[PDB]
Amino acid sequence: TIWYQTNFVVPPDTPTEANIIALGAAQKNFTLKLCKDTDEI
Amino acid sequence: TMVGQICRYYTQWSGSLKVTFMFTGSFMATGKMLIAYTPPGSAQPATR
Amino acid sequence: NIVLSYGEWPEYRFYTLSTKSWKTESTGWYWKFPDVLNDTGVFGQNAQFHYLYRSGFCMHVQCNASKFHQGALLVAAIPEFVIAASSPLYPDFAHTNPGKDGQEFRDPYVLDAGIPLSQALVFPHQWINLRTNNCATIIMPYVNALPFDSALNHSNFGLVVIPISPLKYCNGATTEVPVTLTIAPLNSEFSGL
Amino acid sequence: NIVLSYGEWPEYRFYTLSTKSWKTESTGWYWKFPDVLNDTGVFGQNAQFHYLYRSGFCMHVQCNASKFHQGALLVAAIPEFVIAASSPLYPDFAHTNPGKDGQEFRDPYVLDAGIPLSQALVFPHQWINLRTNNCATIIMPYVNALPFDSALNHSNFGLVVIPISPLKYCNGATTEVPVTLTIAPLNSEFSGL
Amino acid sequence: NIVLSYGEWPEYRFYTLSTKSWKTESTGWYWKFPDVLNDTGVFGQNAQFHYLYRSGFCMHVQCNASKFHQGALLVAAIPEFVIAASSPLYPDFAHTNPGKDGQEFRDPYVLDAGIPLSQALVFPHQWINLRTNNCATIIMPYVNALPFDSALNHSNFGLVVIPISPLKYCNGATTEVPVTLTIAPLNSEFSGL
Amino acid sequence: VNEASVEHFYSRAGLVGVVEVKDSGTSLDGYTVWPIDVMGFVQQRRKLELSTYMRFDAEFTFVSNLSNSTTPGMLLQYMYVPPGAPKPDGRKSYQWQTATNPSVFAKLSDPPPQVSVPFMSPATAYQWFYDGYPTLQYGQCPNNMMGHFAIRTVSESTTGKNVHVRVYMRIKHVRAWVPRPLRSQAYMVKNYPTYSQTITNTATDRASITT
Repeated sequence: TIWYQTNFVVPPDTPTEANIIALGAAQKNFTLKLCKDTDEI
Repeated sequence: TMVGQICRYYTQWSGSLKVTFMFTGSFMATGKMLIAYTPPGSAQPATR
Repeated sequence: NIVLSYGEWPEYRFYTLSTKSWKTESTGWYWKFPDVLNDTGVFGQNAQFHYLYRSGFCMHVQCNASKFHQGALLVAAIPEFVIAASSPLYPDFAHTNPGKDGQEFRDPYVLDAGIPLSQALVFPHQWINLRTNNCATIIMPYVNALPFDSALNHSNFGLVVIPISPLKYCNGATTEVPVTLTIAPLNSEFSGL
Repeated sequence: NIVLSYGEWPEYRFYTLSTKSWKTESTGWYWKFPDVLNDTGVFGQNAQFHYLYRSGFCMHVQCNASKFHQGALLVAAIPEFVIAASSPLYPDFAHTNPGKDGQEFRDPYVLDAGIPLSQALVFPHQWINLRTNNCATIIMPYVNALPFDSALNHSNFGLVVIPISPLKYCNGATTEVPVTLTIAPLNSEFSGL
Repeated sequence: NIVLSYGEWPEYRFYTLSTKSWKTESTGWYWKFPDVLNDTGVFGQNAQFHYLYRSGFCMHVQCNASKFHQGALLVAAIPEFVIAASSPLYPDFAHTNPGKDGQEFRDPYVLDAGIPLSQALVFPHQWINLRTNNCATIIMPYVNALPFDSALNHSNFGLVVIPISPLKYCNGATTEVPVTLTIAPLNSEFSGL
Repeated sequence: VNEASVEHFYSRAGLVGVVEVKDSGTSLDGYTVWPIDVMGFVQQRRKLELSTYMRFDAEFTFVSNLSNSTTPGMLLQYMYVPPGAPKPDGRKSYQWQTATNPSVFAKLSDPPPQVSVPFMSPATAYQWFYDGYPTLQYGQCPNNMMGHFAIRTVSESTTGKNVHVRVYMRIKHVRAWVPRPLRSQAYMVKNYPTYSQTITNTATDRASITT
């Protein structure tokens, strides 16, 4: 969960809305087991 | 994600994950955020 | 840089309190604490259950503002800070133990103690000058006449933040400037469960 | 810093292409090349006359914008990048060989390959985040199933620049942000004049 | 003397539960636990908050009776002890998690598992023979298929006390004999707060 | 150098209290009980409040005379009731005979009596600023009280003359701790900080900032 703390502070003549992109990945110790057929296709 | 597309080929995955955030706003903008994580058993927080 | 109150280290996790908005018209705040953490966290349950405690603190004030904002703050740590009740007598319990959300000064000039603010620089202090720096840090050792005392009854010191020079900005800038506080207990002890 | 595609150096002058204007509403571009340099320069005449060639590239994307502009770009180098023709079938030759002036994506989301853009980070890539940095650099070794191939027929890889987070500015700022590209052939070879 | 279950020490304070009265007509009791301590003490709050735990136990049954009383008890520790529901089907939740006050057997003969009580001596056990000795002590290592598991959902083992030979006394003696239980967690661990 | 020092800044004898036994008039009592208070006067209250904590020994001197300044020989008892002991009800009360209350018998014709009172507090040092409730009670620490002095003329019944006493205390072996500002606002109530609603300015006014 991402919470606003304080507030988004901007000078004059600066755009008031911004964005955040999130990047997920596995770690070094991640492992995969058995097998299956994807339901995506 | 790529990690979530290959996990659909297998039945069971186990391990630890990673998440990264990039703030895209202006160079002049200043603020602060709070990023929290909850264990699998607990319900999510209702207040910061 | 770090300010070490009275040259003593408090020898024998971080709690982020909610943010204050500093508007051009605001008169300042005081947190007066062992107390701020009594009702929050795992430190707050120790303070209820044990009958005696000894703890030092480390407290960090931080201010997020742009280069077009201007102003200044005085940040002081005052031991045995006692509130006075201005005549037309006793201060209410909301004023003498403000809680985790702090209290706002009625009279910033006398600090509600009757003592002048000009001389408040005799206590451990920092300046936040929005052009020079955004942060102030103070480490406070345990000062008391006794080796141990009670967490609920007695308040060792206050923390006081006065906007000495008012906040100004040109039209279009964000009206209020967030001021946030972070408290890490150092070297806390307890007894008498 | 420099990005070295697939950890290989392309072992066995600078061409500045015209500038693109990145407006708040633009959907991105792809140059898809051995090809961009076929019609320009002394490299472009070698590519016509010789019957086989092997070459690696080094390509540099740069973005001129102020501190009041904001946005982000993903810069990727994708081998064997094949264009698809959305139904209501074949892509036109303008789309499959855009030339030195590049082509603009119809669908930025699927990259017109049918593959998702979320996973385009599996290819060699950089980010241009207008607050962090203005430039991205990628060195691409020669990847092919064969040691040599034809310059006119076959395109080894594409270069793709997608504005992931749209461009925003306050009134009075320059409406478009110039995006320019620089290609230096590394370790090129030719045969069969 | 001490009984060490399965020859293992549980390597990786005392809780006194309320007293049971053993009357001549009573059929026995079972405490079935990680569970007895879930709702009591500081161990009981850890079991709520953490998502995984691993713990062994040491449990002590003691019986206060004179030299004119006679009787015998079998004291056993049975792993994965599962309750069955006798037909004219499922056991109620009061029976499958009796709590800190235990539950009283409906059928002492089959132990409500369908298995005979004659062969219950295959589990770690002690005898209390009121002429020979008043106490029984059992140390139980952690037995599970997994290294960690949940405290609320899963019950590692039960503790079962059956009065095999009924209590007899002459007129004037105290009618009931107090039976008390003491549990000390050994080598407990927790994770996932 | 040594003339400004915490040892030398709290030094010389000063007038703590002025009491009267006054048995002549409609008040026939012939005794008085005076609680030991160092802050009875506002100017010595302000100097002691430059420090939060202090630890010191006391020196008490009793200058006594009749109303016309004449000091005829007559016998007075100066007792000392330490903190936690009951105070005399009357001139003949049995609480003047208690062996644990130190007392001094000195005539009015003698030099002024003087005695020394050791540091009496359970805490390591007296604290003039206390924050929090000990048990109206806000900021009130019971540990500070030093006791009483009960004074009477030793007589069977009703001598008809009034005796005026002046008490001079001298701080000794003084140690001070964390410094504190000097009060700008005027005091109102005895025990508390409370100050009037009309804020008076520290620096005096001038016409304009130029001069």
